[PDB]
This record gives sequence, C-alpha cells and structure tokens, in this order.
Amino acid sequence: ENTSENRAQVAARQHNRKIVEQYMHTRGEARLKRHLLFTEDGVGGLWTTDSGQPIAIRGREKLGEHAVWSLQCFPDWVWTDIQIFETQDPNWFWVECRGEGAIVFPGYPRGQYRNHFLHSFRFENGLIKEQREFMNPCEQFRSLGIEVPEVRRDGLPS
Amino acid sequence: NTSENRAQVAARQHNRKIVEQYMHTRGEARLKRHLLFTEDGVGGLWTTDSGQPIAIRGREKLGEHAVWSLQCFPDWVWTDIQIFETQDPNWFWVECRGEGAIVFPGYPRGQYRNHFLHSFRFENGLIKEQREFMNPCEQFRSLGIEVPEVRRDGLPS
Ligand SMILES: N[C@H]1C(C(=O)O)=CC=C[C@@H]1O
Ligand SMILES: N[C@H]1C(C(=O)O)=CC=C[C@@H]1O
Repeated sequence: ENTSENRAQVAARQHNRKIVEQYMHTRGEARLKRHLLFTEDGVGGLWTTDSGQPIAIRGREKLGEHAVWSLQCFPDWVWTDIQIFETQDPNWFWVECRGEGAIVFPGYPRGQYRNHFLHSFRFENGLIKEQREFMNPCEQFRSLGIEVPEVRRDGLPS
Repeated sequence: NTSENRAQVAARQHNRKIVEQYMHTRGEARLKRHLLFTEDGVGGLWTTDSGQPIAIRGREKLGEHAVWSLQCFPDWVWTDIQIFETQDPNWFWVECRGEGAIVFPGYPRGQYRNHFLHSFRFENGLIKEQREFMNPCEQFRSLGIEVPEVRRDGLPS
C-alpha cells in the first residue's frame, strides 16, 4: 500500500543503501574520510578477534584516527564480490564480501591477506551509527605467518 | 496489491517460519532438523581453522551429521536470536549466540560459547543452503587449545 509512511521508509532505505555502497567502494586516500559517513558518536570496528572481544572504535574522530593506521597496515586493500542485503528494518543492512591486499603489521613479515567478511550497518538520521565487521581470524594468522591452531574432529561423518 | 508480490510475501512468510523452526530446534528434535532441507540441500560451517568450509551435502548426510553433533554438543542452545528478512524472499540472515558443553574425542570436556551469523537460502519452501559463520578462536579456547595473540603496534585508542 502507497502511504506517506511507506514512502518515508522506502526513501530512508534507498538513502542508506547508497551510503553502504559508498562505504564498500571507498579505497586509497579516500579511506581517510570514511568516518564522515558516521554519526558523531558512531561506532565501527572488528567483532571477530583472537581475544574474543571486539576492537570497537567509538566516535567519528577516533574512526578517522584509526583510518591513518589502517591505510599504513593495509595499504592497497580492496573489497570485492560485494553483496548488499536490505532488511525489514530500513536502518539495518548486512553485506557479504571478500577482501584482499597486502598486510604490513610491525613485528611480522609483509604478507598478502585474503578473507571473507560479513559487515553489519545500522543507521540513524541517514548516517551510520554502528558498523561491525566479522571475519575468520585464522586467515589473518596465515597472512602473518602465525601457526594456525588445528581442531581434530574425530568421527565426524564423511 | 499484485499477485506476484502477493506470491512473494507468502513465500517470505513461509520461509521465515522454517528459519524460526530451525533456530528453535533443540535436544532430540535435532535428529530431524535435516527434514527442513531440500533433498540435495547443503549445510555446514563456513569459518574453520583450515580456511575451507565443512559443508555437508544432502538431506541424508545432514541427518547423519546430526547424530555426531548431538554427541559432541549434547545440550546446545541458540539464544538472542535476531532474524533478518532481505529483499530476496528466499534469503535470510540470523545473528545469534550459542552455548553448551563441548565433548570432542581427545580434548577435555569444555563449555563452548560463540557468536554466530547464519545464512539461509531457500528453494521450493525448504532450505537449499545453510552456512554458519563464527569465531574459531572461541572453539579453540573451549577445548584448551592455545590461541596466538596478533600484535597490532600503533593501533590507536
Ligand atoms: N577493517 C578492514 C580495513 C578497512 O579498510 O576497514 C582494511 C583491511 C582490513 C580490515 O578488515
Ligand atoms: N553447527 C552447530 C551445532 C548445530 O546445532 O548445528 C551445534 C553446536 C555447535 C555448532 O555450531
């Protein structure tokens, strides 16, 4: 049904989708300004780490400082195979993608890093309020030359 | 109010019900969870230590896998379940927690908890592809397996 309230929802979803697309295509020196897509109190970061706790980055200014580090440590990073998922909530989207690039972490040799990612994007007033990234930390261990722990799964059917 | 979109709303509603049933399946009912799949449907773990999926292919193999899983995770429950519909009536995502004892051959009994994302794709009102994404490090911890620590020098705070 075509009501002003359904129209408002569609418009919000369309606006927010464009912001998700811009985020996922932001590369190179543009990464230094990605934070501008966030609310002033917006949070971003990595939810899947070896410690089990997230690396949450709180606030638009912190996000921008993080991006200086990110560009140093992942200097040519690109997201590919981007699939955007709208949800029943006009302010909530999911993205499934791949990413690849050099990894340059101090204390490890330079490597090439590939991973599979899910990202969650929640909006408020057309800006991102919360972004979360989910990946397999084991693939990051491999890129850094760190031995990956192995689980045996005896009797697992074949 | 068109018959195509009416088809779609119906398909998405039916499919949502199957995603709910899946996520609420516990205990011995786990042995029959594979009946929610197409005959050729695929399920499994997409975040493994090998970096390749452990994909289980076919309704019969899925039911076999469930015997094993019931042994290794005897009291498993999903909680905090959030279901996401998408623009595709045949594609859903779920974010949830899961916890239970972990009883694997050759590791001490543990208590396992993790955060999950599940992907559910449908065909003909049944699951064609289920994929689970989690943090393998939390499973290593549960089993007493040492987890290395990535150093991020210079990471701002
Ligand atoms: N946070 C991502 C980063 C980024 O641009 O956000 C670059 C490379 C890898 C990290 O997963
Ligand atoms: N595949 C899950 C299994 C299940 O019910 O599918 C139980 C416990 C842990 C595994 O993530």
